[PDB]
Amino acid sequence: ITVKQTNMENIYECEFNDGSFRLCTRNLVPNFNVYGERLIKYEGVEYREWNAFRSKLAGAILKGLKTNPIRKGTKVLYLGAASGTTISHVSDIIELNGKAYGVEFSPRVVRELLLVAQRRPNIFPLLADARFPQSYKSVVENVDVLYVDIAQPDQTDIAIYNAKFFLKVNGDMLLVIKARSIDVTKDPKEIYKTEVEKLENSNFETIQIINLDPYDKDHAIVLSKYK
Amino acid sequence: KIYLIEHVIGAVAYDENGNIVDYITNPRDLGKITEELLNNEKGIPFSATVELLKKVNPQEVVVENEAEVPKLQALGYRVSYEPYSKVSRIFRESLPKVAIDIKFASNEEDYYNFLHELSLEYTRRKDLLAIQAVRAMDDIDKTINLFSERLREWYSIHFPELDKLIEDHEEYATIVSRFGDRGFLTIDSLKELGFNEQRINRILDAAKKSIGADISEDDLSAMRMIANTILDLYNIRRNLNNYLEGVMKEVAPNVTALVGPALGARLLSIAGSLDELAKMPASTIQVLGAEKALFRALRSGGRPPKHGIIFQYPAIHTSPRWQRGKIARALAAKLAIAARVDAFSGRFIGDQLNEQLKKRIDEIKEK
Amino acid sequence: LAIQAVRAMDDIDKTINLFSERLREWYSIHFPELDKLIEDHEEYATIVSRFGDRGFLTIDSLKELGFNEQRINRILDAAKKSIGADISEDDLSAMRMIANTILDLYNIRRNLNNYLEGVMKEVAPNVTALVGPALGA
RNA sequence: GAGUGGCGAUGAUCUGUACCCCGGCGGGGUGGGUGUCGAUGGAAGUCUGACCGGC
RNA sequence: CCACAGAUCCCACCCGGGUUGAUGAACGA
Repeated sequence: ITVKQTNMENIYECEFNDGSFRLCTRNLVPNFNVYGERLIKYEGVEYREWNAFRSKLAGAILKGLKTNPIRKGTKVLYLGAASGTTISHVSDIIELNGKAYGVEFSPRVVRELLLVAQRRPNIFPLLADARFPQSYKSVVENVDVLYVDIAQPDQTDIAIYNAKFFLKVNGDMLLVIKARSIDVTKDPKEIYKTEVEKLENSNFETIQIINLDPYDKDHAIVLSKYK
Repeated sequence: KIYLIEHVIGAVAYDENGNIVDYITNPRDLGKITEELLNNEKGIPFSATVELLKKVNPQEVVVENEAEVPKLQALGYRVSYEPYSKVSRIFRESLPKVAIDIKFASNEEDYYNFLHELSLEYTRRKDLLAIQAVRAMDDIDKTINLFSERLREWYSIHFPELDKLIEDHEEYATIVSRFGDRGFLTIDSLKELGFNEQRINRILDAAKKSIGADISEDDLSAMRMIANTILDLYNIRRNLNNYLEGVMKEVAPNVTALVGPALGARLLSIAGSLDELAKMPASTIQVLGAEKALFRALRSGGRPPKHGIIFQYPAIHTSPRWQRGKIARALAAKLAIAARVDAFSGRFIGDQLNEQLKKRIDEIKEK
Repeated sequence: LAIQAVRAMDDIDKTINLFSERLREWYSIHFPELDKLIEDHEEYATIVSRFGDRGFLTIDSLKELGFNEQRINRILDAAKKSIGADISEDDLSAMRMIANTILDLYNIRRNLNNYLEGVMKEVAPNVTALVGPALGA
C-alpha cells in the first residue's frame, strides 16, 4: 500500500497490495463511511476509497478532467444531491472551511442524505425543487462551483437558472448531461452538442467536455465558466 | 425605491446601489425561523420584514418572491418582484460576512453551526440512540470481561482456589466485594445470596486450606474497588438492555422480533441507520461484522464468511458447522424483509416472519 | 501487588478513555456544541452527570466546578442556540449512567495511584525516586 | 347444512463437494480458516567500550 | 616591510568527567 497526492487538492491515489490504483479522499469523519466504501489508513491518516462507477466526479477525473474547480474551502451548490454518495466526497475535498449546499427533491432519498449530513458540518441538506431556487434562496449564499447532476429533460435550463441566482461571476459549473433522461429516442452524441449550445447561447465558456463511458453509459460532463 | 431581502439572517432593505439602508435581525431560534421559512413558501412575509417595512417608509418596494407581492399589497404598500436581481446577488456575495455585521452571530464559526442545524431541522420538517446505546453496551460487556479477568488474577494472590470454584464473574465479584479476606467467610453470609448447601462448604474448606498470601486491609480494599466496579457495570448493563429494548421495539419492531433488541441494534450500528439497513441485500446483512473475513475472500477468491455479527443468533452458534451457513442465509433474507417493513413504515408482521424462519430452520435440522 | 495494581490502573485508564469517547458521541445527539467546548473528559462527564437536559444547566452549579465567569456564559449560550435533539428523560438517564461510571472510575484511579505510591516506595524506593510510582510499577 | 386445514419472490438450485473411514445417510476421525484465550511455547535475545569534556 | 594585536586551532600540562559510564545507538503504560 502507498497513498500520495495528485494534481488536485485533497484527492489521492493508492498503490495496492496487488498493484491496483484507486482514487480516494481524506476522511473528514474518520471511522465512518457513507456507502460501502473501503476505509484506508496510511501513515496514521484515514482515506475513503472513491469508486468511479458510483461517483460521476471520480469518473470525470479518471477520464482526464484538466483542472478540478472543487478544492480546499470551496463553496459549492450541489443540485441533485441524492443519497449523498458524490456530495460526501466533495465534503472531504472541501474541508471544514468550505461549504456544500445539497438540493434534492425526492424525500425517499433525502432520508438517507440526512444521515450523511448529520455527521458532516460541511453539508447543508435541502429538500426542495431545483426548478424553484426561490424556495432555498433564503438559506444559501453565492458559490464558486455549481455541480449539477439532476435527472430532468430540461436539466440544462434548470442549471442555468440556478446559475444566475447563485453562481459567482467567473465561477465554474460542472454539468452532467444525462442523454437518456433528456430523450431516450435521440442519439446521446446529438444531445451533448445541443445542450452545450444552450450554455454557450447563455454565457458559459465551455472549458472541457468529458464522456463518462466505462463508468456511466450515455453520460457526458461539461466544465464551463459563467461570465 | 427599496429592494427587500429575506434570509435566515433576517430582513434587510437595500437601495438600488446595493447599500444596506436598514435591517432587522432575526432571533437566533431554530423553531421560529423554520416556521417562517415554511410560511414564506405560501407568500407570508417574515415578521422581521413587517417591522422593517414600518421603520423605513418606502413608496415603491421590490421583493424576491412573486408569492409575497399580494400579501404586502394587502398590508398597504405598492409592490413588485425581481427574480435574480443584482441586489439579491449583491446580498449573497457578502453573506458569509453580513451575518456578523447585522449581529446575527458573533463570528462565522457559529453562523454556520446554526445554519447547519437550521437546514437539518428544516428538511426534517419537510434510531441514533438505539445505535449509541448498544455501542455503550458493547463497551460495558468488553470492560466487565477485562476487569473480571484482572480481578481474578489480582484476588488470587490471596485466595487462588476461589477462581476455578466460581465460574460466574458476577458471583466471583460479589464475594470479593462483600468479604475481602477469606477468613471473613461465613455459612450465614453466603446463604444470604443463595449459594447452595454443598457449594458453600467447598468454598469455606478451600478458604481454610488455602495456600494464598496473608495480606493487609489496604491491599484487599484496593482489589474490592474493582469488584464493586464490576458489580456496578452489571447493573448498568441490565438497565441499558431494558432501555435498548424500549427504543428498538419502537424504531424497528420487526427486526427486534427476529433477533432481539441487542443484535438488532448491533446491525443498525454497522449499517449506520435503519434506512441504510433497509437498502441492503440479504447477502450483505449476512456478513456485516466479519469485514476482515469478507475482503480477504474477495481479494483472493478464497472462502467467504458464512456469517458476521449474525453469528450471535442462538440458532446459528449452537448448531453444527454444516447447518450454520443455511441458517445464516435464511435469517439474513428475513432480516432484509424485516428491516424494509420497519423502514418504509409501520406494520408489525414479525410473527409470520418468525414462523417462516423457524420452518426453514426445522427443515435444515432434518438432515 | 504493585504489578496487579498498575495493571488495573492501565485497564481503568483505557476504560475511562473508551467511555468518554462513547459518551461524547452519545451525548452529542442532544447537545453537540458542548463536545468541542470541553476539552477535559472528567469535566465533560460532570456536566452530563449533574445537569441532564441542556436546559438544566445553571450558573452557580457551574461556578462550583471551577469554571471561570466567561466560560459559563459560552456554555449556556451554546445550549440556548443548540441545534441538538429534543429528547426524553429515559434517553438522558441512559447517557447519564455512562457519565457516572466515568466519574466513579476517576476516583478509583486516584485511589489506586495513592495505593500504588505506598507499595512502590516500600518495594522499590530507588526506582520510584527516578520515574515515579506508576512508571516504576 | 357451518368451520378448517392446501406447492410458490411475501423466493427451489450451485460450492464450502473437505479426506477417507465403518455401519444417499449415522458415526468416525484427518482438514480449512475463523471466535476465544492460553501456554512458558518460537524470534544476533536483551549496545558499545577509548579515552569525555572545562580549562 | 616589519611590529603588535586578534581569535581559532590544537598542542600538553592543568581541573572536572570518570572506574558509581564516553560513545553513538529509530518509541509508544
